Amino acid sequence: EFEERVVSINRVTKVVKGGRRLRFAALVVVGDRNGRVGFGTGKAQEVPEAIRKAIEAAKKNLITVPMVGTTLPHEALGVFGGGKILLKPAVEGAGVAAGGAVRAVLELAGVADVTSKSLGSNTPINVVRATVDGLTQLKRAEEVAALRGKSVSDFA
Amino acid sequence: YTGPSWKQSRRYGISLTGSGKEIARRNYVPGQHGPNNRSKLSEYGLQLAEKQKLRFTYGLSERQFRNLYVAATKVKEGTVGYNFMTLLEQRLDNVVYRLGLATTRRQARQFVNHGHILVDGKRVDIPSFRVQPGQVISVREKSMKVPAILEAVEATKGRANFVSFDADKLEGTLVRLPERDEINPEINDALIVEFYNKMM
Amino acid sequence: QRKVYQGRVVSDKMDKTITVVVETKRNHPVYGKRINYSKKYKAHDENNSAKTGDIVRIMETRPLSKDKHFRLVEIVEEAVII
Amino acid sequence: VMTDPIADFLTRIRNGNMRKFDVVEAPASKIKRQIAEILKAEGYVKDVEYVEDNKQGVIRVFLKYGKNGEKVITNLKRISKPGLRVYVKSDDVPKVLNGLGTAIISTSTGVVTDKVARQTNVGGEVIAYI
Amino acid sequence: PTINQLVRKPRRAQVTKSKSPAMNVGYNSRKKVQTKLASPQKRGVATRVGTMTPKKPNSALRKFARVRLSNLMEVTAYIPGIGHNLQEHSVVLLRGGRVKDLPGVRYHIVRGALDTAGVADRKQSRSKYGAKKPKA
Amino acid sequence: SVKIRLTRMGSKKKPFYRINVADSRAPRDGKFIETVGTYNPLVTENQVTLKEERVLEWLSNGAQPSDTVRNLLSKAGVMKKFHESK
RNA sequence: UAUUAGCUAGUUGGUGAGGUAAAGGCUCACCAAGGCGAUGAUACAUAGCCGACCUGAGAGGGUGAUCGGCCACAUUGGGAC
RNA sequence: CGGUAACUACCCAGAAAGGGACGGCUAACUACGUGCCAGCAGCCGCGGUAAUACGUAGGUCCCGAGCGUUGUCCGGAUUUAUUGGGCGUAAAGCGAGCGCAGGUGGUUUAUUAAGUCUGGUGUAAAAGGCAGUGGCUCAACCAUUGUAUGCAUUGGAAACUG
Repeated sequence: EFEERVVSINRVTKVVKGGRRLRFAALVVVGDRNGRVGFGTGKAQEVPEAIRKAIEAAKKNLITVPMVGTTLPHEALGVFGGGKILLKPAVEGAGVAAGGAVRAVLELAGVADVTSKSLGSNTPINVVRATVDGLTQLKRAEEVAALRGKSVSDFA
Repeated sequence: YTGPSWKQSRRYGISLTGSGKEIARRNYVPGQHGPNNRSKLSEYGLQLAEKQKLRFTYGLSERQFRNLYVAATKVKEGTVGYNFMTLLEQRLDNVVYRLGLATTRRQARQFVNHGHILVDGKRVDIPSFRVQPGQVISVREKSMKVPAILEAVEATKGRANFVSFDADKLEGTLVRLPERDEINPEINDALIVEFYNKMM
Repeated sequence: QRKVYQGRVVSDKMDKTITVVVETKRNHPVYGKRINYSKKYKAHDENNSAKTGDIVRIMETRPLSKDKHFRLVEIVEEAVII
Repeated sequence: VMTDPIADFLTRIRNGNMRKFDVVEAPASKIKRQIAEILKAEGYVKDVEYVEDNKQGVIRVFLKYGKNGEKVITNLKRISKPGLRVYVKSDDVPKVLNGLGTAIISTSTGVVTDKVARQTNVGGEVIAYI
Repeated sequence: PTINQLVRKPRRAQVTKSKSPAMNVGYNSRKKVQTKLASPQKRGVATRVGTMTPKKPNSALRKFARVRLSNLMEVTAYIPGIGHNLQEHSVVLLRGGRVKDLPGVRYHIVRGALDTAGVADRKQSRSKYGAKKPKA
Repeated sequence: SVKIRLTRMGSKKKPFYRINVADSRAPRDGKFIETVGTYNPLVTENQVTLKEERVLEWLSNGAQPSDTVRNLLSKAGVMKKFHESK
């Protein structure tokens, strides 16, 4: 059980010998608005079958961004082919300033505001991967106090 | 101007405190699609839904709304939404409406707009007069004996926060200002500000 | 009398006039680096003491005549031909 | 070529930490001694040593890791390229990574740090962030 | 991208084409290559509504007016709507409009003009093609 | 050569002058030198910005005030200061 | 616009004189031949310019309307008190 | 501008709201002649029998004394990518060499402060922004008041480059 968002039902095909098999696919994003976001994919024939597979894949690859008070650690980037999403912390709490396929992301991660356009492509299957990468580039202030080796008073 | 509320009353089921009345049965849009089924919305649909409930519930126009709403988008103090929804009470018909005297804000806008209530030496022809706190609202006795006012507005009732309620003279004084701590419909700067103010 | 410039002459042949190269590095707003640029200033010779390598300095004064805007009076830098 | 031992050296640090290995190399200057000096003081390497008699003396430097040879330095770069000696002001020297990054600038006094470069009104050449 | 290369380089562009080659309309003094102060119309003239063959597989037949153009350009632009009242030597307004299904066009014609009548209560705006709000 | 005048600056029925030292050649709405003070006679009322210094500079140089400007200087005592220099 | 290459004859220096509010081929006389330019000179198109102003988060793009400044003009062209 | 805005007696709800849009493309579909017909359209498009495309009524979706349409421009467009590109195949490395300018600079000693940072100096008369004030009410915006600026020139810095 997670807080749910549905990206889109995809359009794919299987080309059988004597015709055209209707293949069906989908892509959702889940999570409980705290920093934890997953995403699912339905490779099936029908819509609730892709909900079944959407939670089969949405149940995993669901990790936590170090949410420093409904904000971002700092400005990060996500590159995975044409998903090129640079995310910017700015003034927060005054308008969920995001693209369509990432406004659900800081919904399900709980950021107050972001400043996130995208470059490359608006292809959603690279948007979600660049979004995972945009969370992945983040070191945090407890590590710059800790992993860097000195409790630096920029955060202290 | 002065349009009905099949949208507020029917496409939300809630005519909120620009009127306040929960409407009766048959909450669809009737005529056609009254006995018929529902619909759905999106993030556009609730940008849409929130701007029309907060805007069209009250009695505001969109010219005055978005112009004075960029003028509510002035400062950059972090969350500006306090400066947005704080300027929901600063219209005078809302002030009397939170004195509880008028049934709707449209009633105080009517019979305050007529030049009945003379708020400090001016024949009042704007009930969206921008209200400053700690000031009195002078009310004319002719207005106090208007039989529509004697029927509803002088027909007294309860009273909200943030003012002083002169039940004897039907007056008020803005003590503090209401806010997100005070008033709470589903007000979202993403929905209204990211529907209007350079959609973002 | 007032101002100053500096650089090698192109033509050390003329009479009561001689030019100057300019080094001035001034900005390109896109690129950011201040780029060399060579303005030319043909003006005074005292005795036509013209040499390859030296540098005369200007005077913000009356212009001499046509095209001779300063009075290149003082040869502050003096080099030797090779 | 030899014309940028600064970003050659920082790029080499990215070889050392991105290849997750012990020691990087640098010929003998004073500026690189201030590089490993300031950034060792900010906790990023673990040695300050060079070849004892050479004007190209190899500043061989053990690094300051995380917990399993883990990286501390990620976005290592020279700011001012050799084609551009970056000449910024002193009064609004900008933040780096919203404070989560280093800054090192040859000001008129010396080559000083981020906020010491900010509020002392000293300004010079921007060198390197993380 | 060297030092001199990135200084030689401008922010240049080459795709620059407004969709209205226009001598609109106009100020007929002597020479009339006066350009460009374009209208969304023409206070000019055209001659005759002709019939245009649409694309594949668009089995239809659409009405283009033989557009007079003093600047050596198309004798065509599209007449919208069912029917038309105009004829030769009629001043013809000039919509800036394009239809992919209509070949060889650049412009359309403003129907719903000073020379146009129609039938109102249209489910799109009630008033184009020569109509009004119905005075009963 | 040198004058001191007003400046018409206002509404259809709410004008607002602004005193500017000027010349005989000076456009009273266009080209100027530098304005000294902003004026409004009968609202609300006798409203003026005064500094009483650059009028002494341009009377050391010698200027020409206007009607209510000169009478404003008689309402400023600097003409009695010309009795003082006298 | 270099599918805008070689360009320049008072041209560029010097002396004298006339002028001017004044140095000044500013002119003109005389005597000298330079000089510019392939890191754009000339020739052609096009342009009143600036503060400013619309849009873009800004970077900027774009405009010069109306306002203010400068410049230029007064059917056309040219003189001169 | 003049019995000028304002004000009393306020008359009757009586004199005083319409425009665009509905296949999506972004929210607003069924009666509905049709029958690839006539037409609609920025893109995908449509219409060949019940078309939320069209003509068509009702319901709706957004606005207002303005709606919508094209004519121009900016953005998105990072679609010349300094900020903020790519070059193996998708557009691309000259057909390869020189050694002209021009570009870039192994280390170090010291000077220099040229550039680089600091202080004084110029800065739009203005008008304009960031604020405030009053006001045609409060509106909008005007009037005001400051603030905010390579507009400049001049002392210091040897840490970098020259």
